[PDB]
Amino acid sequence: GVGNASGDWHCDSTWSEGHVTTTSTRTWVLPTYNNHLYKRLGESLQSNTYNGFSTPWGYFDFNRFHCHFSPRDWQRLINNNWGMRPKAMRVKIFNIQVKEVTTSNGETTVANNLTSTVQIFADSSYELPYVMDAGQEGSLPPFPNDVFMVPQYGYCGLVTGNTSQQQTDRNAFYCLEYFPSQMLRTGNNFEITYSFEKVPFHSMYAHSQSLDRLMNPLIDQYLWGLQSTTTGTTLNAGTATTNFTKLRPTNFSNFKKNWLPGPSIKQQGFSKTANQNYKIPATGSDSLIKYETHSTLDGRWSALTPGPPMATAGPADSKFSNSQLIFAGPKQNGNTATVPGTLIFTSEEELAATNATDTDMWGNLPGGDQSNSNLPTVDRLTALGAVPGMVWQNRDIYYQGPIWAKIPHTDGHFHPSPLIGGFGLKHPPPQIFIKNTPVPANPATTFSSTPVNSFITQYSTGQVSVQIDWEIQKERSKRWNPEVQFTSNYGQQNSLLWAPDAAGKYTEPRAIGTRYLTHHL
Amino acid sequence: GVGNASGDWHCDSTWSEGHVTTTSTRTWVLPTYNNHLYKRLGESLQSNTYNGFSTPWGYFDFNRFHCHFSPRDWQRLINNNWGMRPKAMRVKIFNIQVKEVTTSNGETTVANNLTSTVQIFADSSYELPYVMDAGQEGSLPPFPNDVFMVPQYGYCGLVTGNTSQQQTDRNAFYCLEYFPSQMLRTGNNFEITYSFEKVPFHSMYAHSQSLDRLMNPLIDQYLWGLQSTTTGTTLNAGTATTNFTKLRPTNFSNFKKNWLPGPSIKQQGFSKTANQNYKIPATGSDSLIKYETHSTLDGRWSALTPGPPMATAGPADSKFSNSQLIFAGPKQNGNTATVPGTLIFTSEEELAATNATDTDMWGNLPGGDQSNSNLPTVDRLTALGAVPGMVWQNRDIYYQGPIWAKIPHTDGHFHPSPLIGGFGLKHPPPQIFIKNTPVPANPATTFSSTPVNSFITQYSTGQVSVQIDWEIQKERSKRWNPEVQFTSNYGQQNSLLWAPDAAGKYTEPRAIGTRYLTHHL
Amino acid sequence: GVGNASGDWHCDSTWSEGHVTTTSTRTWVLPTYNNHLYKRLGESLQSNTYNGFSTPWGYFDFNRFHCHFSPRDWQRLINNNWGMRPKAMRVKIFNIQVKEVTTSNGETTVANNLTSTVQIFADSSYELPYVMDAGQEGSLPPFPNDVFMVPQYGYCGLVTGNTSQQQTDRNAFYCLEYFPSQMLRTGNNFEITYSFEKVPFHSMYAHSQSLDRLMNPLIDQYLWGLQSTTTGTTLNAGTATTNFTKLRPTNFSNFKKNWLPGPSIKQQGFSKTANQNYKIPATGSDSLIKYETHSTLDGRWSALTPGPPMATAGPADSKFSNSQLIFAGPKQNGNTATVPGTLIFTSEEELAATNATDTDMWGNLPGGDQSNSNLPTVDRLTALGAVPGMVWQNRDIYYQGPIWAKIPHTDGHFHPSPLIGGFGLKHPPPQIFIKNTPVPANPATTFSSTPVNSFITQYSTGQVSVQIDWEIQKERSKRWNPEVQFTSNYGQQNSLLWAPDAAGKYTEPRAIGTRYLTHHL
Ligand SMILES: [Mg+2]
Ligand SMILES: [Mg+2]
Ligand SMILES: [Mg+2]
Ligand SMILES: [Mg+2]
Ligand SMILES: [Mg+2]
Ligand SMILES: [Mg+2]
Repeated sequence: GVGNASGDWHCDSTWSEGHVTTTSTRTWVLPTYNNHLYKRLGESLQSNTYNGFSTPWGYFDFNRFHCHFSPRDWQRLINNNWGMRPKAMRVKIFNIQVKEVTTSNGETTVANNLTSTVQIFADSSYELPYVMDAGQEGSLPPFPNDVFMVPQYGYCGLVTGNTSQQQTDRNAFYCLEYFPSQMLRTGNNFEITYSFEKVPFHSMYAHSQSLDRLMNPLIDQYLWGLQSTTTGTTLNAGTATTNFTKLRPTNFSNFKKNWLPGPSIKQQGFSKTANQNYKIPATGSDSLIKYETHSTLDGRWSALTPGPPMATAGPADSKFSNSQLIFAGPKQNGNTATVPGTLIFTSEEELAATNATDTDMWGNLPGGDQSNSNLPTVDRLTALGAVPGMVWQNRDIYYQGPIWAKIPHTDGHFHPSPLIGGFGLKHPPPQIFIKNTPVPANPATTFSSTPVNSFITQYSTGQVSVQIDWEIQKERSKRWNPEVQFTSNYGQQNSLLWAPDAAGKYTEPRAIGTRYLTHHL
Repeated sequence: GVGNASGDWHCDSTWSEGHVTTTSTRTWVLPTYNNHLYKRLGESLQSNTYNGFSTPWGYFDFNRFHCHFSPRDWQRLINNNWGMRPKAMRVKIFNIQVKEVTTSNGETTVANNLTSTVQIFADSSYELPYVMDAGQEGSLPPFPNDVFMVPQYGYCGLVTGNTSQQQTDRNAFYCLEYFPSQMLRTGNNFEITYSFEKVPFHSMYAHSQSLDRLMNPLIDQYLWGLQSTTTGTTLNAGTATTNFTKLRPTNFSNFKKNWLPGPSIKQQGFSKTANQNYKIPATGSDSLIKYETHSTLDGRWSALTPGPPMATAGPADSKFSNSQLIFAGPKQNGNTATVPGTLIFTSEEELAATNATDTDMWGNLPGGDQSNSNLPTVDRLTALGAVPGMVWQNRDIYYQGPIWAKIPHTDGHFHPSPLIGGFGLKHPPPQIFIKNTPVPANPATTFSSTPVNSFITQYSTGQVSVQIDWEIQKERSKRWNPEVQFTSNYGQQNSLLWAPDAAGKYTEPRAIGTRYLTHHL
Repeated sequence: GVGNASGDWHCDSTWSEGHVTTTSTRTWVLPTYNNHLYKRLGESLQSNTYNGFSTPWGYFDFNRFHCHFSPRDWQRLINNNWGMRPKAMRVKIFNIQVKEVTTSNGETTVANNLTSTVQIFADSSYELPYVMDAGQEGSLPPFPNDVFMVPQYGYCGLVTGNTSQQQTDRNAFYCLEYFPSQMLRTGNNFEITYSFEKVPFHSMYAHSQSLDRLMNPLIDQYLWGLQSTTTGTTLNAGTATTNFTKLRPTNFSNFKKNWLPGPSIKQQGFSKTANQNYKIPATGSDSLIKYETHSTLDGRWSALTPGPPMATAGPADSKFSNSQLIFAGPKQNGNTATVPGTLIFTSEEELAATNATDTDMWGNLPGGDQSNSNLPTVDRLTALGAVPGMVWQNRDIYYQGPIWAKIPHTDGHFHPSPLIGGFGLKHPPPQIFIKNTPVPANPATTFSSTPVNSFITQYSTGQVSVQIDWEIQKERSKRWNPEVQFTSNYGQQNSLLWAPDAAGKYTEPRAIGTRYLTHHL
């Protein structure tokens, strides 16, 4: 009822053998969006052209690791386990409070509206465009004490061509009121359980072996290969002779191998040092999107980012590329920056053990056929798809990164591991929608068929609990020497990091991946 | 109670074999009508003369197809089925909220009145004048997100003569408080179930055969007929001779037939092009009602419209008549128009397969008896009632048209299919009345027998759910070639049709009938 | 629910054989602390340097005897029992009322917020820094009619060095939202039971025997000892001779004894008479902390106070030291005083029966080896730790003093009896935290990922009950003559002491220990 709480606060984590359960509770605030309306969106902006609808609904997003793990819990996870994956999820929305806002001569006053409801439903059949996996804001804040605003639900429709936002007969419009939903007054609560499909464990380890060094460095191969086609050390000089050799130690680059580095697409490398880059504007015919690796879908350019899993530059190197995820640093509050130091660069350098380098190339190959009179040019293999015998590691997941992505509803897909990182799921955690039910204001006393457009101003607030059961696999290495471990090593600090400062503001100072432990190939 | 919702939101449609259930929930707002009073209505206006009462009650109207079907659901229905009819209905009124309005120096303020009630009863015995089947506004809005105002209940009484509104001893007055009703506070809800009597399936198909072409075009008839009464090709010329002939192919117009086109009454045809019509004023002795086909009841004229089912002009033709239903187009907000393009014209052209044409005539017949010296005039059969051997198709139902009508309580009726379209029912879905119970304002401290006339200003709001079970009959044609199908074919549109626009306004762009599929005779 | 009390008032004490149960109910008021935030604390102040966090949480403190005993009950306890210890505890928090505060042009107005909650949890696993045992304010007021403010929870972190407040990687941050907590609306209550570990009985008696007088004063010892090394009464004079003697009566100071006075550390003695002390400033290089006995931890000075149990000066003597607990007298409202008469001095003079004197020394010992030509200096034993054969009594507990302390979580500890007095417990009564759940104010209608920082002003209030079962051991003395008893002996008083005065203010006029009864060694 009114004077009885419909749920309690729960924010712990229980570790067991092969399992860990996270529990997170936060307070949310839901305003009335679009003034209770559905607005048709759309704008012709060349490669940025889009169309769709903004809805009056809000939705819950739990798609970031820091929503579920405290920094210390993340450390417990990554320093001791080789793998992890989500198993189950339970969500609760309770302690609903609908507030009525009234304006007067001076300030505005808020009051409880005990009879008003909010509507809530989970799109458990995936009938609505899924947007919880687009690397966007709106997830539960990392800090348990923070109160967040429920994000407004909106979706994009089919864009035809690369110049007009105009919709065709294929474009769909989805009305969310057209779905069944629970109506909740201040005493009611909402709950939903979900199970994850079996997904592979994320690999929480860096490789301690290189793909091109899997042989016994003490033994020769029983395989032979061409060593040279002339005597000497000079090109186009010496005596022509087919010099063959048994492949033996210290000539590892020429050993016959069973496996190849995974697929790759060359990205453009930029320096964190301004004057080290070519001057390329943000807009115009020569905008940056042009000089950045990009895919073309229906004439529209889409920057390749982060792109396929590739080895990148170290997080502290002077260079970076679109293959690297960049987060706002602890002192970054705006939405633009000219100083890279205010941002947090992630890195996939551990991938150099099996994956090709993002700003380099997969390799080289002949530009033609050689002969005693023709030396072919050495062509660059800047892009290469799946070839039999290739192996690769997916990119890493981050503490402040996404957890899952919905695998697109298509006939074909190659290695459905979301490129921003995480778990590709056919049936991901369902989107949960919430909306403040409209309450008509004082009506006219004469009938009118015109739809009511006068409403009492309201907003709701409540709590949301999310519990995730995770399956983990402990590292079982036989390595003798100490491993690398994520450790607090900031030294002397005026204000303890990973903690609210003197003013009470909580910020995340660094990006934490999951690859400290190692594993051989 | 107060802090517990008395119902949930439900707006889906479940399709099965031979059945489809629609569920629709909307938010309503009920003001206090007539200031809690019953007012005797009446006005002497010649053929428009009327009398009756306006009541302080409101009522629920679910009598339009778009209240139950989304446009896509309507398409699923009409492209795949030959017939449909309502089977059952369930209505729920819940989440009642009574608001108290108070005025001050500045703006007015609204507040919840937790102890106030609303009264609700269904006229399940049909003791009150039925008005839910008069093609009037007040039904649930087509769009699930729209909030509507509950229409005020009023009824007409017996009009005597064609000049005075004066009532006679036969006139009835109905007091709705004189009925038992449920009283509901914020925690209470109201429910009612209803079953439809067996009614014929509406025919959702156009005929692919003509009534005058039901013969084998390759065979002669064994019947003979008079071919001419003279030799030659000129009238009143040649040699008198009774020329008889066996009725054979390519003389189909003279074949002996078993059936005739249905009854018909000639309507007047008007052009959508202004200068193509005769100038006829709206009022005066020469008003339009005079030149339009009209019936006369007790001296009062009543335009024949839509009138008996007849073949009309195509919806895009330059002409129309009173036989065609006209709806306001998507950009029509006013109540008058001089440009037909802002309106939506429906058509019954598919009826030309069995029904006579509305602006033409049923046929021709002799003005007298012919002889060797007298050629009778060719009289026109502009009106003709039921004749043995006639067959006809009823007019079509529309997405935005009415569903049922109450068959008048009379001794006789011919083919009780409502002329505006739909299902004629003896016992239609009952009218559900709702009213805000009056709450007396501060009384005098001295007794007075005078009826209280000071009330606290109030209004209520809540939700209403309507579920209809429909029986459908799938088309089972042996036709080889593709059928006509209702399809989204608007091409490129700045704003997707059948969807809210950029400002959030939802409008219906076209009228959708149910006759795309075909059936032979 | 709302109109039903969630608990009753209970403030009695039930005495039985070997047991007494105290029950105390008080009304509390909880404001919003830190504006719902966690603030990182810290300040470089040499030996006063500290760092930590203030939390938005409040907590309940029951750690003072006068919270549970009325003065008369304390008298019943101390005049009849030799020992007492806590056995069990039960706490209830009920009749929660959340108030919403609104400001206007004139005065501010308060209103009930029936849907708001408060969060409550007990740190039953001791995962949070324990601060209920630091001799600090915030406990239930001694007077049953007094309404108190719930103290704000804050904790100190590790201080490194003695000059900077800077935190290191070892510093911990604890988020209390990270714990599971009960959420309570106006109808809910919170309860918790606790059992005390077996602890020794506090000794509520003074010794009627001296440690150096445990022999039969009528009998000689069969042990001999050196009486002198010369003839006569003058030092360095007479005839050298080893004079031995059987140890007999009236030479008790030289009797061989089995036990020694307990450990001790010399404290500095100051006069209550200003001009009798040396002039030492509060701050500077020559501050008082310098001339007061102090321990040094990581370079920081910490005054030895109260320090190890030692015999002090009588409570009315002209001198005192840091070994004595000082409370504010009945007329002391400020936080500073120059007149000792406004303060209440406690005393541990009864400890002179077995413990060394605080401002004196444990004893004396030779500064070297003596001979016929060298008389060693008489060195002072100002500090001495545990030596085999030592015995001592702990300091006394007071009516207005602390009950328990948490024994530090360490590998080693010597005699874990808290120095301020009371019971040392490994698992003390758990800290109970309470906080007003934040209620977001009117939000923007456009989504923002920024954490909400606009809240409705609130505060809560309710009742708290605390019941403690105490185990007591009756004195069973064979003493013939009357014992000393704590008695009301204030004589004629304009306003009865231990009672509210004419203005209604309640104050405690004296400190009451527990040592009136006696016991032999
Ligand atoms: Mg987040
Ligand atoms: Mg698909
Ligand atoms: Mg409608
Ligand atoms: Mg009748
Ligand atoms: Mg106290
Ligand atoms: Mg410890």
